[PDB]
Order: sequence, then structure tokens, then C-alpha cells
Amino acid sequence: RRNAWGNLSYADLITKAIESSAEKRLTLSQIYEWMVKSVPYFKDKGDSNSSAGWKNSIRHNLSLHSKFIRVQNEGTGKSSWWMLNPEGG
Amino acid sequence: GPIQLWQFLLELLTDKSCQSFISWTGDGWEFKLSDPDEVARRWGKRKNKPKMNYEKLSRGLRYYYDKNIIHKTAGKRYVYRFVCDLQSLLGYTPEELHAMLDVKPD
DNA sequence: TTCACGGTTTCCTGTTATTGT
DNA sequence: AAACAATAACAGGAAACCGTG
Ligand SMILES: [Ca+2]
Repeated sequence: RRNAWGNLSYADLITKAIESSAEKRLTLSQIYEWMVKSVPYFKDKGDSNSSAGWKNSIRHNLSLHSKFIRVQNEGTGKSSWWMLNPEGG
Repeated sequence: GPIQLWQFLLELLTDKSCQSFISWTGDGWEFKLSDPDEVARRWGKRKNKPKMNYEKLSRGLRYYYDKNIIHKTAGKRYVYRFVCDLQSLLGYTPEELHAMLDVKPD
């Protein structure tokens, strides 16, 4: 039990969140919501803010890892889609 | 009107008892927030924003980059530089001001 | 008086550096 | 020695806020 939620890394979690989506892409906000709805540990960390230490870890994993790529989303608002790299770097 | 952040930092940088938490580096008008939480605390008290912290103070510093008031010294933690004409406002050179405040160089 | 504006303050998304496990 | 976690510095968009002219 390396982490509080199990042996999965953050990156493995985000991967599962994105793969769970119909279109194989989510916004950062949607990734946050998935974590809260889907990972028992995070179930009661829902109404917290981006300073949350684990939200920071998610942003941090999304930019650090080449397996995640950012894609722009249509109108105004309204942040990037996060998707897996077809190459998986 | 209300004092502006850059004027506030100047005020602290011209008072020698403030040197423990914010100081000139000795290179021009380059300065260091050596204790940024203490600097933010004072800024919060002065403006009556009790939740002021460095994260927020720094964001106001970042709006100054385009207004050529203050710039970041890249790769140096908490180091910034006035890039406006301070000599005219203060009536002193960097060298003059540094002597006055007994600035040990970095 | 009300109004519009500048200068933040607050929050956020995203990228990066560093240090501990 | 290499991966991952934790945490923070930093850039800059968006929008709220608020004192002043
Ligand atoms: Ca990435």
C-alpha cells in the first residue's frame, strides 16, 4: 500500500479517468470530479480548492508526463482537453 | 489614492530595519524578498487584506512586467528588479542608496 | 448621486524546480 | 539510480473587488 488510495500512481489514476470518458478526453475540472466520485480515498475531498495538495499533484502530473497532452477546447470559458498521447511517451 | 505595491516595496527597501526580510541585492535596483511571508503580511495589513500571502502579492508583481515597472530576475528565488526610472524619483543612484543603507553586496 | 476605471485580490490552469521516499 | 510524491515558485487569464475622480 504505497499510497493512501492504493498502489496506483497519480498518473495511473488520471489515465483511468480519461479512459473512462466516452470521448477519451477530459478537462482538469472533470479529472478532479472523477477523482472525487471514483477513488474512495478522495470521496470526502470534493469541496476543496486548487491549492488542495492533491489537485496540485494532478496538475503537476498532467504537465510533467509525456503520456498526457493538452488540446484546446472550442469557445470561451473553458479550459483545455486532456487526452492520452497516442504514442504513450 | 491607496498606495501601490511597488511604492510599498520601495518604502520597505528604504528603511534599514526592514532589511532582514526584504533587501537590495547590490546589483542596481535588483531586490530580494528574503522572507516573502513577512512582506506579504505587512502588505495585507497596510491595505487591510488579512488573507494576503506571497502567492497573491506576486501576482500583482506579475502585472508590472508589461507596465515596465518591475521585472523578475529569472532563476533567482524571490528576486525582482525595478526597471522604471528610480534614480529620478528618489534623487539617488543605486550606488548612493546602497552606501546610505549599508548594503553588503550579493 | 451614480459610474467607470485602475490596481489589484482572488482563483485558477499550466509549467517547472526541488527535495524527500 | 530512477521513479514517484509532495510541495512550492512562477507565468499569465479571468473575474471580483473597491477606492477614487
Ligand atoms: Ca504533459
